[PDB]
Amino acid sequence: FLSLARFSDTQYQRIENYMKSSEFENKQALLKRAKERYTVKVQRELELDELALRALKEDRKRFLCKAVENYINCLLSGEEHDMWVFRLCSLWLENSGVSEVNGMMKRDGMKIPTYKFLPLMYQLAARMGTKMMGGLGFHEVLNNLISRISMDHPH
Amino acid sequence: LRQDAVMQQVFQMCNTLLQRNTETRKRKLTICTYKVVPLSQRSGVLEWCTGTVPIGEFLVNNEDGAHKRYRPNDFSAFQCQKKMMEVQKKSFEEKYEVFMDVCQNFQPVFRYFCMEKFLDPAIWFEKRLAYTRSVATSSIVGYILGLGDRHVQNILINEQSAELVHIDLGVAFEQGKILPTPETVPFRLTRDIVDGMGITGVEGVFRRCCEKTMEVMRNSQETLLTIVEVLLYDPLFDWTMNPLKALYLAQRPSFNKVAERVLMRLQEKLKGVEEGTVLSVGGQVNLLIQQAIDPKNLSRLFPGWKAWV
Amino acid sequence: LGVAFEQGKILPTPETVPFRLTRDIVDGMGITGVEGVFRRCCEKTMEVMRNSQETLLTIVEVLLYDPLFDWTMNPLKALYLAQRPSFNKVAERVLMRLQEKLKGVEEGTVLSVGGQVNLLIQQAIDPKNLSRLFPGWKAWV
Ligand SMILES: Nc1ncnc2c1ncn2[C@@H]1O[C@H](COP(=O)(O)OP(=O)(O)NP(=O)(O)O)[C@@H](O)[C@H]1O
Ligand SMILES: [Mg+2]
Repeated sequence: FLSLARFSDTQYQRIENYMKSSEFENKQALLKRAKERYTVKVQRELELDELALRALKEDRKRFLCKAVENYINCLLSGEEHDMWVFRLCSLWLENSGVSEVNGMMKRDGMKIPTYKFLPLMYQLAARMGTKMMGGLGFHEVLNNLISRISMDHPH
Repeated sequence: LRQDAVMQQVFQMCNTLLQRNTETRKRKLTICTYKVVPLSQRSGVLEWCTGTVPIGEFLVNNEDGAHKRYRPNDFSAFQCQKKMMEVQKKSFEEKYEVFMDVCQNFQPVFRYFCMEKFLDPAIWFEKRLAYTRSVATSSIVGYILGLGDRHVQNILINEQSAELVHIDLGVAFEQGKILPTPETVPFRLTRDIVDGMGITGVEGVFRRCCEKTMEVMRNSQETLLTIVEVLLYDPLFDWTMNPLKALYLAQRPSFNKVAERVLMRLQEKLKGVEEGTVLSVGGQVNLLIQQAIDPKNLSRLFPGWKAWV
Repeated sequence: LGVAFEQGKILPTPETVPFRLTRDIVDGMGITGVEGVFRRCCEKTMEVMRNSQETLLTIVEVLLYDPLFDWTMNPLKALYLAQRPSFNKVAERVLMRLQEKLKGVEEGTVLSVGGQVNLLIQQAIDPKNLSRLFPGWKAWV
């Protein structure tokens, strides 16, 4: 599980780095300056670029979901790699808007023993909120997870 | 024609660097160069490579192409070109399955170039070895300089010496990735190119020569970076990509920040840094070979580049 | 430990030493000085840090995005430390600087564990760097 999680995270990180890379900004800036016969070629490029963008976004979402699932499974399958809970939380906090990630944390992350989340308890508590309550919301899952951890280790 | 002349000198510097190293001088790893003499901002004159024929003219010629002569039952060059253009405005998965279908009915026949021109086994082996060394040396140097638009009509092969000659060097420094159809391959290593290397393929002479060339490039990083720095700050060197050039290249029927980014990208290449990690010469060469021969990357490429060829 | 992540270099008097290795610190190590146990232990510690670069980088990433973690310097804090009678780009730059430290990159070149340790020891014990420092740090001590 850990090996698949590391590779899936690496692929997701590479895609994320490409999106924030200066090369991507330069390529995007070329199309914006180009759009400012002539109109036919311009409207095509504004269609292929978004077609490439949606495919890249879908690939990033698939890699992110697979990495999160494998990280949860690795945590549930042993204790030697408990330190990787930081990566699982880092993906979860930075992608709180994804419904799939929040659902997997609610369905499978609640089976993870609470004592693994104690070392990073400060950051989990600092992300508590109310504006985005919901059944699949990040805040409700975070609140339920934080409460459950406080159940086992109040001290 | 000034841009071509500038690229020729870098090839001379790459040739000069390769000559002074015993590892590459023994293998005679050199780059074919032709004199370019610009005469104005609009017209110029350049050397004509006598005894050379385009690889596309030899392979996929409509009348007497290599594919037609050796594989009459396979798909014609026109048929493969038409199919790729149809799937251009389609999904990526549809593009991939079309590319595999075309490649299934299009087998490389480029290995016959040396067989029909050099009947003597001793001469044939020498020409094939020279061809493999020429491709390996040009691919590594082209990757280092970010050479792009390496389609069939931009590559010349010498009939007498079987050495590849690269022309139309206007696109460089990874400006090909900025095109509407990005260049996802560092160099051209299609099935025809690999097929002409022998039964061993990329393994053997090609891989060792690529590693030896990369070691020379890595060992001369301070020299190579300095030369490119001089070029990138030339006021008359219009190496940056513009919409007019981008649309012309792919047609169908702050300067300082960019130069610094290119220099940084060149520097990480010379140190073996590809995705933020340090890679050895062997590891970097393997990554470059894998990326060039990856069918998925070839599917995304422009049909005019003739990835299937 | 309020000051971290090279935020001391942003101070009006920059911190030119990675750590405190003054004459008193070296003198207490014995006649051998930095050579021997100190140098080997520093190399062993650096190897562990390098071997766990992905782990260390992941942890710091969680810390730097904490909304309540006020690790960045402000003019009020800078004057308080030295007194006499976009957050995202700042977060990313520290991560990149931390990443190059974990991989041995110091001035754009790849340095081994032994080479990196030697550079750190030389910088800390360099008298020229100690002279520029704030006397309240007591470099001579
Ligand atoms: N230096 C050369 N030596 C031999 N043949 C050459 C040389 N340069 C071009 N050719 C031939 O000319 C053909 C056309 O290429 P070229 O002269 O570059 O015009 P082009 O295709 O329009 N390039 P460009 O003007 O940049 O779009 C090639 O396929 C070669 O057969
Ligand atoms: Mg051409």
